[PDB]
Amino acid sequence: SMSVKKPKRDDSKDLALCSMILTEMETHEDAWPFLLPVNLKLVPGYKKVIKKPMDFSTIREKLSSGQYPNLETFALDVRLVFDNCETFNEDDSDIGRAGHNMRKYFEKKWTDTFK
Amino acid sequence: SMSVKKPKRDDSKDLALCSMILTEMETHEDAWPFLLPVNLKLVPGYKKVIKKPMDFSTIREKLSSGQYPNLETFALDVRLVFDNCETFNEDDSDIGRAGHNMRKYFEKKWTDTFK
Ligand SMILES: N/C(=N/O)c1ccc(F)cc1
Ligand SMILES: N/C(=N/O)c1ccc(F)cc1
Repeated sequence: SMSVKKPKRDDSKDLALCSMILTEMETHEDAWPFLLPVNLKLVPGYKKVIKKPMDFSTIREKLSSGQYPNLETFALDVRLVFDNCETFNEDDSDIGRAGHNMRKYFEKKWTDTFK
Repeated sequence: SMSVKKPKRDDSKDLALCSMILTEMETHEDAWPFLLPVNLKLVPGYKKVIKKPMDFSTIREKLSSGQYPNLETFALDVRLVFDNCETFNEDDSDIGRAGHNMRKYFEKKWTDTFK
């Protein structure tokens, strides 16, 4: 609270580390469903169903332009990518499996980097 | 944003300084309408009209128990006291004038202490 602070965590490397993790996500062989935004004019249902579209290239543009105020908000967008994927894809499909794989991939990198 | 911070303002004295200012408010001769919470069972209209009652003793209890996370939230409660006063009192009344006087009194102390 006021004048009562926890010891300051050094966050000076967070931006670089998030960029690193995002690069690993981007280069994963199962990243292809998530690299670019879904074309809302070509994919039936997506615009009405998915209230907050997100993809790696958008995350990258936000990261590169200071639109994440902290670690937590970066992770939220990354997880949003896979939450959307689950909403729109059967688990038993190529894209469904990709999402599950990439989520697991992210969460371990996330833990190994900060936890 | 992430890994981009303004120079750290030293906030270690804010709690003591807010307490000091609150003490000056409390001891002002026109503090009497604001020292204690309005009795909602004895004052017609107040409970239905004033959605967020606030008074100095409540501010003091919050301050003393770490319920203000920062300067801004302390000032918000103080100003709420006088906003409520304006809502429920004619400017041309003793309590109305008290509120205006105490608000001016606060805002100068506030500026002189932090600005
Ligand atoms: N099930 C799909 N197969 O291509 C699919 C196509 C486009 C999408 F945006 C999501 C899923
Ligand atoms: N006008 C008033 N006179 O006592 C007044 C009384 C009680 C209040 F809570 C506010 C105002």
